[PDB]
Amino acid sequence: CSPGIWQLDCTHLEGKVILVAVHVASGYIEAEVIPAETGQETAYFLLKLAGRWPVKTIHTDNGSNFTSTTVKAACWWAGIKQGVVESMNKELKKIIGQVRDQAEHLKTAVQMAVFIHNKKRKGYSAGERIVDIIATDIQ
Amino acid sequence: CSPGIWQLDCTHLEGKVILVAVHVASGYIEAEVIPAETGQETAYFLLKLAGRWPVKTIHTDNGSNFTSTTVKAACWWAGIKQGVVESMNKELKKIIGQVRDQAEHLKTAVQMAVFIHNKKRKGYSAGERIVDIIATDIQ
Ligand SMILES: Cc1nc2c(ccn2Cc2ccc(F)c(F)c2)c(-c2ccc3c(c2C)CCCO3)c1[C@H](OC(C)(C)C)C(=O)O
Ligand SMILES: Cc1nc2c(ccn2Cc2ccc(F)c(F)c2)c(-c2ccc3c(c2C)CCCO3)c1[C@H](OC(C)(C)C)C(=O)O
Repeated sequence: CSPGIWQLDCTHLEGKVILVAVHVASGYIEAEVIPAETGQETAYFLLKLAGRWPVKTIHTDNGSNFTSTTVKAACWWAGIKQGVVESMNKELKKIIGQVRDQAEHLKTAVQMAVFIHNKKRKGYSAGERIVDIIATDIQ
Repeated sequence: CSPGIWQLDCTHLEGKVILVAVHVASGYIEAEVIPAETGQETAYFLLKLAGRWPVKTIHTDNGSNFTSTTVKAACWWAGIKQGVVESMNKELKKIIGQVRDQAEHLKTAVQMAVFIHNKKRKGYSAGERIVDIIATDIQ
């Protein structure tokens, strides 16, 4: 849909938390392994994300994720308001499992899975589609 | 110059290390605050960066930064080889100083400075130029 929409959710693996951001229009992913599911971690992740892409609106499958004072502060400062996402998360979880034995740390496997996901042609890749969608929206 | 060239360097502030990546052709920046200047931190940062952008070659002002087994492993797996950068780092350091009192954590000020830097029109911004350069290179 719109090029400024991102969906953010956390998933749990090996007793750790993976924050996954999906650019809904392209299927492109950004992810980080965080110690715990806290408002401060979500707020910091949003500031990083908003500095890289033109983030207009955020969606989530857990609304209570965005109630903290810290998350509201990050969205205020950055000027952020509010099958694809389910499929992109499914694909990422599958890829982590496929590459997991190749690294010691879960965070390393997660970044290998993000790379594989973003570079896979579906014909363009999610990495190619996001830059095309954003560049076209500017011009 | 070429759209796949990035320059990576560390800078020191308040007893912490900031890893700064500059996309040479656009002036776009990605940065993270790391505990210490280690090969494992550089390797992990490179895996994240390479998953987001088409990273072909890496430059640095300190060649010894890339000698560790971990950095060479990240470049091998991701298929990475090897006034603008000086100006982009100068501007970032100036912006951190300007916004520093607005946040408790240096990492928060750093991400606010990256956002401000990438969104500032110079007429396009570094954030707009990187997506235009990469989208044009694909098509
Ligand atoms: C933790 C870690 N160590 C690594 C390496 C590579 C060498 N070493 C040293 C080493 C030496 C002897 C060993 F017996 C041993 F098991 C590992 C990667 C690493 C770095 C980059 C990378 C990959 C690996 C495995 C896999 C493909 C994608 O890119 C690691 C790695 O951790 C950091 C990325 C944090 C450095 C990991 O989680 O295994
Ligand atoms: C650590 C931190 N705490 C924050 C907040 C916001 C509210 N609080 C709670 C709070 C309550 C009462 C206070 F007296 C007090 F000082 C702070 C930001 C924060 C979050 C987002 C953000 C900004 C701030 C200050 C500045 C503009 C860009 O976006 C922080 C913040 O740390 C995290 C980003 C890790 C949450 C910080 O470093 O100050």
